[PDB]
Amino acid sequence: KTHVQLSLPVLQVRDVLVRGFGDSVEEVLSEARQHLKDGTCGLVEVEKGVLPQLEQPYVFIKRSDAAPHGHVMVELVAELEGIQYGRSGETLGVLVPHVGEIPVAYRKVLLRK
Ligand SMILES: [C]C1=C(Br)[C]=C([B]([O])=O)S1
Repeated sequence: KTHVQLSLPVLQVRDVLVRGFGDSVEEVLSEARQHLKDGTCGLVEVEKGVLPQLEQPYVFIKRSDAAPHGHVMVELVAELEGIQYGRSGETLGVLVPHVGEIPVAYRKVLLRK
C-alpha cells in the first residue's frame, strides 16, 4: 500500500521525553517513517513557542489533499535551519518519538508511505 491509516497520539510539548528523530534531514525522515510503521510515533500540534522546545531537524506531517474514513491525507516534510525538504499543504503538527507519554487526543491520518 502507498498509503496507511494511522491513529497518532497527540502529545503536549512539555511531556515529550525524546524531542527529535536525529541529526540530519535524511535521518529524521527515515526514523519518523520507522516509528510510524512501528506505532511509536507521536504528534505535537504547532503553536507559538512549540518548535523552539523541540530539536531540529523537524519532521512535519502536512495535508497532501483536501479525508478517507475520517483520516486526513498527509505526507512528511523535514525542516533544518529554515529550509524544508518537501513541499505540501498545511501543517497538522510535528512528529516525535512516542515512549509512553499520555496523549491529549488522537489524530487520524492517511499517510503517503
Ligand atoms: C511509513 C511506513 C509505514 Br506506516 C509502513 C511501512 B511499511 O511498508 O513497512 S513504511
